[PDB]
This record gives sequence, structure tokens and C-alpha cells, in this order.
Amino acid sequence: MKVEEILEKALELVIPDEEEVRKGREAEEELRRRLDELGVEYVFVGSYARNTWLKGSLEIDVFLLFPEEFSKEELRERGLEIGKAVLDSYEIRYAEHPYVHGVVKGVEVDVVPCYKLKEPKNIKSAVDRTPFHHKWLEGRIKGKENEVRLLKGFLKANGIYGAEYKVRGFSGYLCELLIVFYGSFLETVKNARRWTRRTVIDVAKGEVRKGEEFFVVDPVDEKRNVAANLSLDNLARFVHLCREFMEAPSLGFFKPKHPLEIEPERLRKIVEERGTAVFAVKFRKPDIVDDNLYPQLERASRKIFEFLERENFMPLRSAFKASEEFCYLLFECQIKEISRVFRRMGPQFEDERNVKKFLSRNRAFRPFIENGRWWAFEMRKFTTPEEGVRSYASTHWHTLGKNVGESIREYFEIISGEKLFKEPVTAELCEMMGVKD
RNA sequence: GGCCCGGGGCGGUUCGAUUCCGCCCUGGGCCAU
Ligand SMILES: Nc1ccn([C@@H]2O[C@H](COP(=O)(O)OP(=O)(O)OP(=O)(O)O)[C@@H](O)[C@H]2O)c(=O)n1
Ligand SMILES: [Mg+2]
Repeated sequence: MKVEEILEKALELVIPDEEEVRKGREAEEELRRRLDELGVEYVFVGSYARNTWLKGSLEIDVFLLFPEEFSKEELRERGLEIGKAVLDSYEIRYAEHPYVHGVVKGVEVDVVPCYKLKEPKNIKSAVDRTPFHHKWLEGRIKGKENEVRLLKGFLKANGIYGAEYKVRGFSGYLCELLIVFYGSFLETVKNARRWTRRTVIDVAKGEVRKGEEFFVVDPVDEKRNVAANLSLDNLARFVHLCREFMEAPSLGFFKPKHPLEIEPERLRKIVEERGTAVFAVKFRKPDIVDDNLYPQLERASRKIFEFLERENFMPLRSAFKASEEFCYLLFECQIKEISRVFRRMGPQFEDERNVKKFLSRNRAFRPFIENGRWWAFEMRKFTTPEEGVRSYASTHWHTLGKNVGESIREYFEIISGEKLFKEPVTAELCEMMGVKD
């Protein structure tokens, strides 16, 4: 019931059990055998190699080290070739250079092509750094293996564990470095409560300092920011979880919260109680990977939100959801409808030249003077958020993401109310409005 | 692909645009393992 006791029970959630590790063992077993009966230089890395993987999150990563001279094409060609034979069920996967993911003796496995180097420099792509990481980190993270796990599980249970764009949280490598720096999961949590958006952590120098933005400098590359893809909001969300956990320890922070299934009528009653305008932009999901998709769903979500605010609808927040089939850009505005007339500022009264010009534009209402300057009554081309967004999406599709923008351009519709609550957006909507339960 | 910094063109809107909404070529960097 107290801090340490809680952590104890918590280990039984992050650390694996024999069966799973054994399975990981025999897995790594064949994988080498096959890899050897080909004879290709390979390095085992990642959480598996270092015994820092999360219970029920087994995944063996293997980096194929090629010479400096080789062609990146050789890297992927020769890389994929290898992945093929060595893997039970391969699958081409994409991101940096491409790579292959499959299964062996029952476990997930990654095979990534990268250039084997001497000295962190000569460094080409992010993968060429991985190998150094495992090196620097292997002689240090021992014995604390579980402090790392407790951390991941923590971040995980609370939705901020990934480093990819669909998370923008903490990479697994970031975690390890922290455990090395603070020495324990408890120590990190305690200290993170004082972290700021301007905190710099230099593990290589055992130092912490003030910088421009949150920065955890890489042991292996003083210039990289291990935590570079960690959104500020998530950073903050963590800092807070830490204060909270400390004030009241709980096993709960180590258990994923359940999706909270709410019935469409309760949602409808909430939206009505809010008297707000809640609607969604739906369009066929592009067929690109998540690291390409999400950043675009973000941009589009943002660009529309902005149109909404300069257009005076008063958006409150925005959200977005992606299913196998389509996408959804959610918005909730304070203005359901707005007047058609609005005022547009004009020149100062003494400026004759411009006054003339301003008054020559014939409009339906005849302008007036207020505090030494002219103003005119203009009419809006639309009066509801949905109305205006249909106009914007339809004519500004190109700026919502190379891919997202093109899907919308070929089709999109605006869903609202009775029909909206049916779409698979309930959870995102509840979340977006802070609905609680 | 997204993001940050810089050029060269244009369009729309506006009394007035380098200054808003956008589009084209283009230089630099960062992220995602
Ligand atoms: N944003 C990232 C992602 C990955 N890596 C490198 O890739 C390794 C992580 O690979 P991944 O399989 O994505 O995660 P793991 O570290 O193995 O941990 P977990 O599998 O539990 O996610 C890190 O150790 C690091 O060398 C990195 O440096 N930065
Ligand atoms: Mg892994």
C-alpha cells in the first residue's frame, strides 16, 4: 500500500515469465543458427538483447551490418534477401531504409539493414546509430533491467510510450538512458516532477541544465536529442503523472485504463447540454504507413481548426481518428450559427485617397464612421461551421497533407449529431470534451 | 511524409499585403528505427 510495496506488485506486470523468455531464448536460438548458416555479419540489439522488453511485448531486433562502401540499394536488396530465408513468415515493412519483419519459432522479429561503422561519426541514417546505442548501454544498464521495465510499463499504461508519430511519447531507448542517469524508476519519477519545457539532460556528462527546449542529449551523439519526437503536451502529461503518483502511489498507473464504452444517447445528451456544434470530416484513409499518416491527420486537423477560429466560429478543440477504412477530423465549436453581416475595418477618416477607394466598393449596407475611421457592413458566404468547412475542404484540399489532402479531394463528407454518434468516434469525442467516467 | 530556417516567382482577398488565405520552382536542417 506504500510506494515501494506498490512497485513490488508492479514488477509482476512488466517483467516476463520463464515461458515467455524461454520462448524468446529458443527463438533467438534458431535465428542465429539460420543467420549463421548463411554467414552474414549481424548484431542483436533492442530491448530484447538488453533484457529490457516489456512482459508480453517480445520482439527480437537484428541489425545487418554492411560495409561503408556498399550501396544503400544493396543494403535493402541484400537486406530483404536475408530477411526472406531466415524468417518463417516475412513481410516487407517501410520507414528509413526499408526492412523486413516476420516470425520465428513463434516470436516477432525485425531485421534492419545498416552500415557497420567504427566511431559514431561517418554516421549516415538513424539506424547506423542503433549499434552504438546497444554498445554504450550494455555495460551500464545491467542490474537495473527492471527499473527500465517499470518505467516503460508506466509510460505505456498511460499512452505515452511510443516514439513514433502516432504517440510522440518516450522511445524505449530514452527510457533506458533515464534509468542509467537516475539509477531507479522511483528516482526518475521523483525528479521528473521538477522537469520543465526547458530541461536538458546530458547523461554523458552526468549533468542537467537549462536549454532552449526539452533535450536529452545522446551519449553516442552529443548533437542528437533522444527525446526529440516527444510532444510538449506529452512531456507535461508525464511530469504530472509523476507528481500525482508520488502523492498517492497506486498499482493503477501500471494498468491500462479501459476504453470506457459510452452509449450514443448519453453522448447526445452531453453535446446538447454543451449547446455546442460538434461535427466531423470523413474521408477514405490513405494507404500510407502511420508515421506518414498521423502527421498529416495532424496538419489537416490544425489547418481546418485555424480556418474555424479566424472565421469566428470559436472552435474549442479538435481530434482525429483512423480506422482501417476511413479517417475522421473532429471539431466542436461554440458557434452553431452566426449572423451574415459582419464589420470590416476601413481606413482612418483623414486619409482621403483610401476612403474614396473603400467607399467605391458598392455593398448592400452603406458604411459608417466610428472613432475617426470608416467601417463597412459585409456579408458572410456561410454561417455555420460545417457550411464553412465544406467550403474550405473543397477548395483547400491541397494544404491538408500530400496524402490526406488528396483523399479528401476525391471524397469527404461532414457528419453531425444523430448520424455522427454512430461513427467509431465516440471515444475520441468523449476524450475531446473531457467527458468523465 | 511532418516539422523548423531561407530564397525565386505568381494567384486570390483587401482602402491598403513582404504582413492575411493559398500555389508554383528551389537552398539548409530536424524527426519516425
Ligand atoms: N526513436 C528511436 C527509435 C529507436 N531507436 C533505436 O532503436 C532501438 C529501439 O528499437 P525498438 O524495437 O523500436 O524499441 P526497443 O528499444 O527495442 O524497446 P521496445 O522493443 O520495448 O520498444 C533503440 O535501442 C535505439 O538504438 C532510437 O534510437 N530512437
Ligand atoms: Mg523492439
